[PDB]
Amino acid sequence: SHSVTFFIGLFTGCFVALLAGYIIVAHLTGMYRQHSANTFYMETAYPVLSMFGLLFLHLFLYGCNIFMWRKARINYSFIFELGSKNELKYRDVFLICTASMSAIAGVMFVHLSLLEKGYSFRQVQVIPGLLLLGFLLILICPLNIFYKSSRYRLISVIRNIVFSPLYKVVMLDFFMADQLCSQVPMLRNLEYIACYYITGSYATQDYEYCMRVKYYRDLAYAVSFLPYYWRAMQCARRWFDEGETSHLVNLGKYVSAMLAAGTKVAYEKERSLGWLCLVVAMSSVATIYQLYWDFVKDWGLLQHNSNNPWLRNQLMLRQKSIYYFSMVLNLVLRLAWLQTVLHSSFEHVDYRVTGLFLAALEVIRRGQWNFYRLENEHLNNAGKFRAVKTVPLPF
Repeated sequence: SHSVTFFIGLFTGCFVALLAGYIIVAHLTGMYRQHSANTFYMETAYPVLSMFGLLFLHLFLYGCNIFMWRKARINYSFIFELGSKNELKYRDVFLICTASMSAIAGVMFVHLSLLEKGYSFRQVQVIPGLLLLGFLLILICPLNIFYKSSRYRLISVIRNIVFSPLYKVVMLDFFMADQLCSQVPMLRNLEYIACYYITGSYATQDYEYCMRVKYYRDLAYAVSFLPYYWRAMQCARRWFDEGETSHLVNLGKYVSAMLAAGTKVAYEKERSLGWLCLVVAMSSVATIYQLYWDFVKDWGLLQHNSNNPWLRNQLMLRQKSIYYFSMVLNLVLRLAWLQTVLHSSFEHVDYRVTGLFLAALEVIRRGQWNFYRLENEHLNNAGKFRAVKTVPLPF
């Protein structure tokens, strides 16, 4: 109502002022760009702010999509089979992303402040891991507190995602399985906060315990490409349930961007020109094989014989130049995707503040992908996830 607009802007300005306070106190206290002797800043506290700054950028873009789907008269509640009974509105989503990230920036500004003065060096290196465990417990908080039946709708989907070929596929565990494919640099910022606090690297402050042995270096990379494995096994399930041959062509899309990741690991052990050809060809095969599926099969555009040139026959936006801007913005932004599915940020140094800017551009590319995907479920039925083409009017 009238008070929700206040608290959205209250936690927005609290988030921004806490970051400008955090950046300035980082700029002048040695820990700006690894100037100080305490080198643990850009490896033990920076993955905690990189994992939460990409998880609440994706949740913010889902709140922007609800605003877009309701103005363009997309019946996204009927398409997602959400129905009724306290719909998550876009003002409710913006309230989550700003109140949570102000709490993360509050504790992370405490942590950057409360170590120069001293204060229990063995115990203060638990407050980054305490912030992640606090939000892990909030997501499984069962009472009635933080949007019950919307947090347990989420874990009911991720249960169907991780156990991928065991469960049937609908358009909610297909939709959320593609949101995980843009969070591949985020899941590498979670296999270090599951190795610094479970293997005793925070007791004597052992710094490079995980990256020193290379049995946790390719295993931090082969387990990084799990969302491309979970989504490829879902296409292997719709080919079992249904009998369309397009699911096998869809299956090859996610395996093509696993072979491109696989050739580079073979290139990093036999560095020469012979593996340099296969790392620029398989990474260019996989790029054109996902740009083909985004424009033709997902968005439903590039129809050869149509009234609108290079688009489909029936359009939903009246300004028909937004489609041409989105077909070029998605083409450019599938190049920051090839620098997250190939090279991580923990293997080479000094490309860490630009390795998060390329990681935050694949989250925005899944922001404009959600709008034209459901638009191709209303003016078409592309996924045949529901069999009647007629969609009723939204409430």
